[PDB]
Amino acid sequence: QFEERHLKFLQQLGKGNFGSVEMCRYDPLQDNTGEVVAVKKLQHSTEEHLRDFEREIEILKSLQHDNIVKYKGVCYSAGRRNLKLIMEYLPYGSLRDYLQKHKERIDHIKLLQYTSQICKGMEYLGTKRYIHRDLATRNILVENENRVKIGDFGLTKVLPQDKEYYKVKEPGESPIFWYAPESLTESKFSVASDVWSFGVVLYELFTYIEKSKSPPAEFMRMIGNDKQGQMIVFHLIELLKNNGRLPRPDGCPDEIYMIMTECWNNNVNQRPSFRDLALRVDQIRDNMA
Ligand SMILES: C=CCCn1cc(-c2nc(Nc3ccc(C4CCNCC4)cc3)nc3[nH]ccc23)cn1
Repeated sequence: QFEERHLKFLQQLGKGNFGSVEMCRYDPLQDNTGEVVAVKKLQHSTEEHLRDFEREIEILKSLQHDNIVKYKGVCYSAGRRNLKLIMEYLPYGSLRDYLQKHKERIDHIKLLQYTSQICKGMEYLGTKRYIHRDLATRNILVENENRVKIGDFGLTKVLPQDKEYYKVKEPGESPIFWYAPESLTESKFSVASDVWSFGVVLYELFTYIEKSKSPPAEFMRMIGNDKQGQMIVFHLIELLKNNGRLPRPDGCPDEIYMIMTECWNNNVNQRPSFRDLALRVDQIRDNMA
């Protein structure tokens, strides 16, 4: 629906897995009246990354939720080359950068509002049997001060109709400090592994994205910064199996930290559901108000 000749590049917004996102104005009338949009592209169009990108486009197009970034259309050139995903532009950027900049004027009640919106969006994904596999504050976008949206689905997979997990091992670098143990050991991804990752997102929010408090920084210090290459994931696996966890962030209440630790259960089946997470968060949020 979007013609490439009317997409005017403005600036780069971010770079994720196998591609980037650009700020563009779609100005078909060429009179500077078109809306600003976000455009995702692949940095190199391999036929494996292309079909993964086409599956990502179909996944986002089928999601309609207040806390999921809105799909707008597609755009390609020469026949069907240079596929581009057109999304709504969210003016405040990623939640990670937003929280780090406004940390002094974002209180705990506001964090729980973001936490509850992420949970409702994740529950919506579960009803479609989608596994996000990449939940992190860098992948959450801020529409305004009162609303956030899950903003990237490059690693999202559809569950098989006969199983409740999806096995996959991507060649490259994986966000192992957000990964559930069964994802590190067996490459199994499920709703329960998304719940593990959500607990790390909750940890991120209450550290206010502080320098030395990031999950990679805390985990690499616990296993020792001595560890090299593949012995990092080996020592991370052993640390989690012995119930080594991220510490409680400064100023985080006990009831909020216990939600994280309950999300960080080695027993896959004992982790809470996203509906129960939204319930406990909402009731805590109401008690504070
Ligand atoms: C989710 C992470 C995957 C990759 N990714 C996607 C995005 C993204 N960003 C935005 N808006 C935006 C982003 C950064 C800034 C900053 C602020 C300070 N000055 C420079 C610009 C301002 C607005 N809208 C979007 N729609 C759909 C995606 C998307 C970013 N990274």
